[PDB]
Amino acid sequence: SKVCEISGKRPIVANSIQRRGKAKREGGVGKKTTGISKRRQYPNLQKVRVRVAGQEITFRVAASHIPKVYELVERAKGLKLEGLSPKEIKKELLKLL
Amino acid sequence: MRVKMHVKKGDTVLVASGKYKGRVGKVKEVLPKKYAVIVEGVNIVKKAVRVSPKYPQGGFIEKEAPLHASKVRPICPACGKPTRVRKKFLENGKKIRVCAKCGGALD
Amino acid sequence: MKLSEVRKQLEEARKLSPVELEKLVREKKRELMELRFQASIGQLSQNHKIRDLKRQIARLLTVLNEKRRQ
Amino acid sequence: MKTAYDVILAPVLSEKAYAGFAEGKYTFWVHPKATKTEIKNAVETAFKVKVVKVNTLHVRGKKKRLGRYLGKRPDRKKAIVQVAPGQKIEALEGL
RNA sequence: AGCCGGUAGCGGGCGUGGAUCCCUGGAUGUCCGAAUGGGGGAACCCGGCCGGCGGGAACGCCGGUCACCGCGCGCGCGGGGGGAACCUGGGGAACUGAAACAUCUCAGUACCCAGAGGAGAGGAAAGAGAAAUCGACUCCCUGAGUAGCGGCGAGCGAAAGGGGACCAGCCUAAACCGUCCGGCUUGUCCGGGCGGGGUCGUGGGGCCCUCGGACCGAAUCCCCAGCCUAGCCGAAGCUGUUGGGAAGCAGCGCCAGAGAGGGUGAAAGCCCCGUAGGCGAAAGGUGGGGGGAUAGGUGAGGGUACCCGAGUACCCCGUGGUUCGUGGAGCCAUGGGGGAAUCUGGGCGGACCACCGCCUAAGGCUAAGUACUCCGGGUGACCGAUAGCGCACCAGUAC
RNA sequence: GAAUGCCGGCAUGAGUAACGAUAAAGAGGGUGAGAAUCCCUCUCGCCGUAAGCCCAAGGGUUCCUACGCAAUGGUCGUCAGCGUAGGGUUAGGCGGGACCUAAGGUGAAGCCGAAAGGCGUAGCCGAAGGGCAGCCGGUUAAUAUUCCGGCCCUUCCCGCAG
RNA sequence: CUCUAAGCACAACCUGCGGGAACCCGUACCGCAAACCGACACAGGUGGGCGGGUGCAAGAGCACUCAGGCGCGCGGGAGAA
Ligand SMILES: [Mg+2]
Ligand SMILES: [Mg+2]
Ligand SMILES: [Mg+2]
Ligand SMILES: [Mg+2]
Ligand SMILES: [Mg+2]
Ligand SMILES: [Mg+2]
Ligand SMILES: [Mg+2]
Ligand SMILES: [Mg+2]
Ligand SMILES: [Mg+2]
Ligand SMILES: [Mg+2]
Ligand SMILES: [Mg+2]
Ligand SMILES: [Mg+2]
Ligand SMILES: [Mg+2]
Ligand SMILES: [Mg+2]
Ligand SMILES: [Mg+2]
Ligand SMILES: [Mg+2]
Ligand SMILES: [Mg+2]
Ligand SMILES: [Mg+2]
Ligand SMILES: [Mg+2]
Ligand SMILES: [Mg+2]
Ligand SMILES: [Mg+2]
Ligand SMILES: [Mg+2]
Ligand SMILES: [Mg+2]
Ligand SMILES: [Mg+2]
Ligand SMILES: [Mg+2]
Ligand SMILES: [Mg+2]
Ligand SMILES: [Mg+2]
Ligand SMILES: [Mg+2]
Ligand SMILES: [Mg+2]
Ligand SMILES: [Mg+2]
Ligand SMILES: [Mg+2]
Ligand SMILES: [Mg+2]
Ligand SMILES: [Mg+2]
Ligand SMILES: [Mg+2]
Ligand SMILES: [Mg+2]
Ligand SMILES: [Mg+2]
Ligand SMILES: [Mg+2]
Ligand SMILES: [Mg+2]
Ligand SMILES: [Mg+2]
Ligand SMILES: [Mg+2]
Ligand SMILES: [Mg+2]
Ligand SMILES: [Mg+2]
Ligand SMILES: [Mg+2]
Ligand SMILES: [Mg+2]
Ligand SMILES: [Mg+2]
Ligand SMILES: [Mg+2]
Ligand SMILES: [Mg+2]
Ligand SMILES: [Mg+2]
Ligand SMILES: [Mg+2]
Ligand SMILES: [Mg+2]
Ligand SMILES: [Mg+2]
Ligand SMILES: [Mg+2]
Ligand SMILES: [Mg+2]
Ligand SMILES: [Mg+2]
Ligand SMILES: [Mg+2]
Ligand SMILES: [Mg+2]
Ligand SMILES: [Mg+2]
Ligand SMILES: [Mg+2]
Ligand SMILES: [Mg+2]
Ligand SMILES: [Mg+2]
Ligand SMILES: [Mg+2]
Ligand SMILES: [Mg+2]
Ligand SMILES: [Mg+2]
Ligand SMILES: [Mg+2]
Ligand SMILES: [Mg+2]
Ligand SMILES: [Mg+2]
Ligand SMILES: [Mg+2]
Ligand SMILES: [Mg+2]
Ligand SMILES: [Mg+2]
Ligand SMILES: [Mg+2]
Ligand SMILES: [Mg+2]
Ligand SMILES: [Mg+2]
Ligand SMILES: [Mg+2]
Ligand SMILES: [Mg+2]
Ligand SMILES: [Mg+2]
Ligand SMILES: [Mg+2]
Ligand SMILES: [Mg+2]
Ligand SMILES: [Mg+2]
Ligand SMILES: [Mg+2]
Ligand SMILES: [Mg+2]
Ligand SMILES: [Mg+2]
Ligand SMILES: [Mg+2]
Ligand SMILES: [Mg+2]
Ligand SMILES: [Mg+2]
Ligand SMILES: [Mg+2]
Ligand SMILES: [Mg+2]
Ligand SMILES: [Mg+2]
Ligand SMILES: [Mg+2]
Ligand SMILES: [Mg+2]
Ligand SMILES: [Mg+2]
Ligand SMILES: [Mg+2]
Ligand SMILES: [Mg+2]
Ligand SMILES: [Mg+2]
Ligand SMILES: [Mg+2]
Ligand SMILES: [Mg+2]
Ligand SMILES: [Mg+2]
Ligand SMILES: [Mg+2]
Ligand SMILES: [Mg+2]
Ligand SMILES: [Mg+2]
Ligand SMILES: [Mg+2]
Ligand SMILES: [Mg+2]
Ligand SMILES: [Mg+2]
Ligand SMILES: [Mg+2]
Ligand SMILES: [Mg+2]
Ligand SMILES: [Mg+2]
Ligand SMILES: [Mg+2]
Ligand SMILES: [Mg+2]
Ligand SMILES: [Mg+2]
Ligand SMILES: [Mg+2]
Ligand SMILES: [Mg+2]
Ligand SMILES: [Mg+2]
Ligand SMILES: [Mg+2]
Ligand SMILES: [Mg+2]
Ligand SMILES: [Mg+2]
Ligand SMILES: [Mg+2]
Ligand SMILES: [Mg+2]
Ligand SMILES: [Mg+2]
Ligand SMILES: [Mg+2]
Ligand SMILES: [Mg+2]
Ligand SMILES: [Mg+2]
Ligand SMILES: [Mg+2]
Ligand SMILES: [Mg+2]
Ligand SMILES: [Mg+2]
Ligand SMILES: [Mg+2]
Ligand SMILES: [Mg+2]
Ligand SMILES: [Mg+2]
Ligand SMILES: [Mg+2]
Ligand SMILES: [Mg+2]
Ligand SMILES: [Mg+2]
Ligand SMILES: [Mg+2]
Ligand SMILES: [Mg+2]
Ligand SMILES: [Mg+2]
Ligand SMILES: [Mg+2]
Ligand SMILES: [Mg+2]
Ligand SMILES: [Mg+2]
Ligand SMILES: [Mg+2]
Ligand SMILES: [Mg+2]
Ligand SMILES: [Mg+2]
Ligand SMILES: [Mg+2]
Ligand SMILES: [Mg+2]
Ligand SMILES: [Mg+2]
Ligand SMILES: [Mg+2]
Ligand SMILES: [Mg+2]
Ligand SMILES: [Mg+2]
Ligand SMILES: [Mg+2]
Ligand SMILES: [Mg+2]
Ligand SMILES: [Mg+2]
Ligand SMILES: [Mg+2]
Ligand SMILES: [Mg+2]
Ligand SMILES: [Mg+2]
Ligand SMILES: [Mg+2]
Ligand SMILES: [Mg+2]
Ligand SMILES: [Mg+2]
Ligand SMILES: [Mg+2]
Ligand SMILES: [Mg+2]
Ligand SMILES: [Mg+2]
Ligand SMILES: [Mg+2]
Ligand SMILES: [Mg+2]
Ligand SMILES: [Mg+2]
Ligand SMILES: [Mg+2]
Ligand SMILES: [Mg+2]
Ligand SMILES: [Mg+2]
Ligand SMILES: [Mg+2]
Ligand SMILES: [Mg+2]
Ligand SMILES: [Mg+2]
Ligand SMILES: [Mg+2]
Ligand SMILES: [Mg+2]
Ligand SMILES: [Mg+2]
Ligand SMILES: [Mg+2]
Ligand SMILES: [Mg+2]
Ligand SMILES: [Mg+2]
Ligand SMILES: [Mg+2]
Ligand SMILES: [Mg+2]
Ligand SMILES: [Mg+2]
Ligand SMILES: [Mg+2]
Ligand SMILES: [Mg+2]
Ligand SMILES: [Mg+2]
Ligand SMILES: [Mg+2]
Ligand SMILES: [Mg+2]
Ligand SMILES: [Mg+2]
Ligand SMILES: [Mg+2]
Ligand SMILES: [Mg+2]
Ligand SMILES: [Mg+2]
Ligand SMILES: [Mg+2]
Ligand SMILES: [Mg+2]
Ligand SMILES: [Mg+2]
Ligand SMILES: [Mg+2]
Ligand SMILES: [Mg+2]
Ligand SMILES: [Mg+2]
Ligand SMILES: [Mg+2]
Ligand SMILES: [Mg+2]
Ligand SMILES: [Mg+2]
Ligand SMILES: [Mg+2]
Ligand SMILES: [Mg+2]
Ligand SMILES: [Zn+2]
Repeated sequence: SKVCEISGKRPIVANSIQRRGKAKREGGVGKKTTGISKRRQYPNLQKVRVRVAGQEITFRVAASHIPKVYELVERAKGLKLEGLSPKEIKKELLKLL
Repeated sequence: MRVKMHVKKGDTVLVASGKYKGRVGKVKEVLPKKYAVIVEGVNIVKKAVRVSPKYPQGGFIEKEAPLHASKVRPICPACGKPTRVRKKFLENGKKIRVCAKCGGALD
Repeated sequence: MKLSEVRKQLEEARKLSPVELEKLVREKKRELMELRFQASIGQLSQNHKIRDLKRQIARLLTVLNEKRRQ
Repeated sequence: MKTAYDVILAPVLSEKAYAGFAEGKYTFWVHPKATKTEIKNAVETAFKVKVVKVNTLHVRGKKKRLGRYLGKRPDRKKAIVQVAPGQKIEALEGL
């Protein structure tokens, strides 16, 4: 329940609408709303750990942008990264964003 | 910024209103705060005094009262007449008060 | 203290080195204390001298600060 | 700039401060922020003495009023310095 | 030409050798406070390093320096916090209304939070929507309580067009070219930097051939006017009488680009302060106007089919926004799933299809016209001490 | 002219209830404009596991002295915890800090959450717990393990010796 | 107190002696109360230590009393319900 490091996908607020009856299209009287309340639609975050310059870097990312983490690793080959902390390397990858 | 005074210690002035209308006297003191002047021998009040080292035996003393500055008009030391005041710029070029009847200096 | 004397204090003050200034303050600061003591026992009728010295010390230090700042 | 004459304000003028002159304990009003050690050096370079013992205390400002207006006198601090055997601070011997 | 604040008094001083006072720049600025050496029950306490002071090694004092986070090759720049309303964004009620109540209303209001700034947002069409048309955005008037939306109940409520205010348009990504750098799978390599090139919808750009060889011009910078922060000049009246007091009454005048208004012992154009009309800045702030520099801007055919912003368009699921509450429900936005193409590409014109048009998505910036009133000024068929701000008075006080 | 309306002023009840423990008073002397009520003496009564004395909290000059009596004091007042002024609180050893940790609090690393924020081993803060070196007497109107007297002890710096 | 590690072993530490050095804050007064919490000089509430003597079986109970402190901030009369 949080933010996509790559895409910025965030929790959003959506309504949960409750309906009774038969739609007009199927010969019915019509749909009546029997309830509306707020709820949240979370991004589908998963952990993505990749080794980069021999270091372990992990990403919190929406499943949709899971392959975008790898494209970063690929792009990260032209950078002199070795010796750095994972904190630093991750910042460097994210700068390729 | 500062109170406008058309009169100062101690040029000579005519009292043109009140109980001492027409008298002439020197400007003993100017009190810009109250916008009032003290004119010698004008507006004499009797004040009581307590028996003290200052005034043993005591009784009363005579004092000059302050006069509203508007009640007073400087006299021109040239032509000798009561006048309003103008200003004049010299070559210095300082400014001076001058008589409006003749071009007299008023200092 | 007199206007003309102020100007005169400043001219001669601006000719001192910082150390001379520092030394001069210390003495006038000492004289201030001497004044305060006599003020205490009611033996200073010329009390204006206190205000006067305070501003000398002020004017000195201002100049000491002048000397150092550019 | 900080000097000794900034630290020592005035001497304490009271029946109790006088009593100490006999035994070389002098009592000054000092600046409330000034340290014992600081007060030592100060009286020493001020009066050419040798300070052996310093006792300090704070004195609360007495609360006073002018009719409508309640207020407070400034907070003070006094110090009692003990000069070396045989020494004297003549200025305070005054009296 | 007086002055040492409200504040007189004691006791003493200053000023035409220009004080007090007013404006501008500067100096000093204990401690707390974002509070930032560390701690802490704010205004107290306790330290490291360098330098000084004392007889000074212990003790103490003085000066400087030392938090954390971000960005950039230990060092630099930045950040933090506050501000009456106004603004944007992220969250978001209920009473109440529906003469009960649940969809609906109140209302995206109150409020919370984050960010901005003298404004903020928005803004150079993947627009409008029928005009064979218009041409960024913002803001007022009108369109119009229309079209519509709605337990079609209570209620909710646009847009195009027209009249106006203001006016302005730009920078990149990609192709291709060059250069620095590193990778290991050795080069017609892949990649990351920087530079050049390029910016469009009559489609535009790259590359390849032929021909063609100074006008513009900033929103940046510099100078200046103008303005703000103290100020200055400013026409004309005397005598009598009543009265404590003339400005009243009487008599004889006078000024007026000034007869607004406040004062003076009462009711004054001409006594005072002003008013009409004029004058004024060494310094600091401003400077949208005037001038100047600079960045930046600029050809036409033919060929080629290299490029034109990706987990994106698009389709489906769940929602929100719109006048639209599931309705024939498009459009804009997007939490989940699936998942393209580069002009013979793609979105839109209210399901959908065809025909016919409009437009160029998935990068960024952009004055003015608009909002507010902590602050200064001007004006009231605004109050006049139970009124007017809670406070005309030492009030966010006493309590 | 009414809203048990609002703000203020002044009435009525009324010279009434009451004057806050039923431990209790009397006289003499003094002071002063004034005295049941202040000071002094004598007598009487009450507390005494307190109604005496010393610490901590809390209160914040109420302490001592001089001069006062408009108001405060349930009467009176010459008195006062009241008005005005002046004086008074002294530490290496007592208490706290320059020491330690407790619940808890905060919090490098790290984790979490629309924002605000929630957590979190180490560390840091946190005491009436651990730790640490002063006892008796005298002096002031008012301070005292603080000043003074006597006899003792602690840490830190430097030096000397082992 | 002890053990060692980097280090250092001209240092460093321990013991004895000497000289020097030793900062900041509290300290007044009330404190079972007329000075604290109860709008009051309010029969209420407030933690710790000291708390003598005699007698009653003991005791911090109870009566009296020491030291010390008080007679409680309206009084004088009368002698009904
Ligand atoms: Mg649902
Ligand atoms: Mg249907
Ligand atoms: Mg049908
Ligand atoms: Mg329905
Ligand atoms: Mg995984
Ligand atoms: Mg998806
Ligand atoms: Mg997928
Ligand atoms: Mg003038
Ligand atoms: Mg007259
Ligand atoms: Mg006459
Ligand atoms: Mg001049
Ligand atoms: Mg001066
Ligand atoms: Mg200074
Ligand atoms: Mg004495
Ligand atoms: Mg010395
Ligand atoms: Mg002390
Ligand atoms: Mg004061
Ligand atoms: Mg004054
Ligand atoms: Mg005098
Ligand atoms: Mg000048
Ligand atoms: Mg200034
Ligand atoms: Mg500070
Ligand atoms: Mg700090
Ligand atoms: Mg420091
Ligand atoms: Mg802090
Ligand atoms: Mg040092
Ligand atoms: Mg030193
Ligand atoms: Mg020092
Ligand atoms: Mg320092
Ligand atoms: Mg911020
Ligand atoms: Mg801010
Ligand atoms: Mg919003
Ligand atoms: Mg947000
Ligand atoms: Mg919302
Ligand atoms: Mg809610
Ligand atoms: Mg409701
Ligand atoms: Mg309502
Ligand atoms: Mg209604
Ligand atoms: Mg209803
Ligand atoms: Mg109803
Ligand atoms: Mg109901
Ligand atoms: Mg309802
Ligand atoms: Mg309503
Ligand atoms: Mg709504
Ligand atoms: Mg909002
Ligand atoms: Mg509001
Ligand atoms: Mg802010
Ligand atoms: Mg504006
Ligand atoms: Mg903007
Ligand atoms: Mg564009
Ligand atoms: Mg119409
Ligand atoms: Mg209907
Ligand atoms: Mg609505
Ligand atoms: Mg329009
Ligand atoms: Mg229009
Ligand atoms: Mg307009
Ligand atoms: Mg590349
Ligand atoms: Mg390359
Ligand atoms: Mg390249
Ligand atoms: Mg083309
Ligand atoms: Mg530009
Ligand atoms: Mg004039
Ligand atoms: Mg005039
Ligand atoms: Mg007459
Ligand atoms: Mg007349
Ligand atoms: Mg006439
Ligand atoms: Mg006019
Ligand atoms: Mg008029
Ligand atoms: Mg008028
Ligand atoms: Mg009158
Ligand atoms: Mg008239
Ligand atoms: Mg009239
Ligand atoms: Mg007039
Ligand atoms: Mg004009
Ligand atoms: Mg004018
Ligand atoms: Mg061409
Ligand atoms: Mg192509
Ligand atoms: Mg595009
Ligand atoms: Mg992208
Ligand atoms: Mg579509
Ligand atoms: Mg959808
Ligand atoms: Mg909806
Ligand atoms: Mg329908
Ligand atoms: Mg729809
Ligand atoms: Mg369509
Ligand atoms: Mg869509
Ligand atoms: Mg989606
Ligand atoms: Mg196609
Ligand atoms: Mg097409
Ligand atoms: Mg679309
Ligand atoms: Mg369309
Ligand atoms: Mg259609
Ligand atoms: Mg279109
Ligand atoms: Mg923008
Ligand atoms: Mg413009
Ligand atoms: Mg703007
Ligand atoms: Mg604007
Ligand atoms: Mg205003
Ligand atoms: Mg009026
Ligand atoms: Mg009133
Ligand atoms: Mg009022
Ligand atoms: Mg009245
Ligand atoms: Mg006001
Ligand atoms: Mg008040
Ligand atoms: Mg009626
Ligand atoms: Mg009633
Ligand atoms: Mg009634
Ligand atoms: Mg009744
Ligand atoms: Mg009433
Ligand atoms: Mg009434
Ligand atoms: Mg009432
Ligand atoms: Mg009433
Ligand atoms: Mg009555
Ligand atoms: Mg009776
Ligand atoms: Mg009765
Ligand atoms: Mg009765
Ligand atoms: Mg009662
Ligand atoms: Mg009775
Ligand atoms: Mg009683
Ligand atoms: Mg009684
Ligand atoms: Mg009883
Ligand atoms: Mg008696
Ligand atoms: Mg007697
Ligand atoms: Mg009495
Ligand atoms: Mg009496
Ligand atoms: Mg007595
Ligand atoms: Mg007993
Ligand atoms: Mg205390
Ligand atoms: Mg109290
Ligand atoms: Mg008092
Ligand atoms: Mg005492
Ligand atoms: Mg007292
Ligand atoms: Mg007393
Ligand atoms: Mg007395
Ligand atoms: Mg009285
Ligand atoms: Mg009386
Ligand atoms: Mg009196
Ligand atoms: Mg009373
Ligand atoms: Mg009384
Ligand atoms: Mg009472
Ligand atoms: Mg009385
Ligand atoms: Mg008396
Ligand atoms: Mg009392
Ligand atoms: Mg008193
Ligand atoms: Mg001692
Ligand atoms: Mg230390
Ligand atoms: Mg500690
Ligand atoms: Mg600790
Ligand atoms: Mg926490
Ligand atoms: Mg914040
Ligand atoms: Mg913890
Ligand atoms: Mg520590
Ligand atoms: Mg601690
Ligand atoms: Mg402790
Ligand atoms: Mg302890
Ligand atoms: Mg201790
Ligand atoms: Mg200690
Ligand atoms: Mg001992
Ligand atoms: Mg005592
Ligand atoms: Mg004492
Ligand atoms: Mg001793
Ligand atoms: Mg040895
Ligand atoms: Mg070794
Ligand atoms: Mg050993
Ligand atoms: Mg020793
Ligand atoms: Mg310290
Ligand atoms: Mg202290
Ligand atoms: Mg004490
Ligand atoms: Mg005591
Ligand atoms: Mg008592
Ligand atoms: Mg006691
Ligand atoms: Mg009890
Ligand atoms: Mg007790
Ligand atoms: Mg007691
Ligand atoms: Mg009560
Ligand atoms: Mg009480
Ligand atoms: Mg109450
Ligand atoms: Mg009370
Ligand atoms: Mg009582
Ligand atoms: Mg009681
Ligand atoms: Mg108890
Ligand atoms: Mg017993
Ligand atoms: Mg027996
Ligand atoms: Mg027994
Ligand atoms: Mg018994
Ligand atoms: Mg028994
Ligand atoms: Mg019992
Ligand atoms: Mg008992
Ligand atoms: Mg008993
Ligand atoms: Mg006994
Ligand atoms: Mg007794
Ligand atoms: Mg009694
Ligand atoms: Mg009694
Ligand atoms: Mg009877
Ligand atoms: Zn003349």
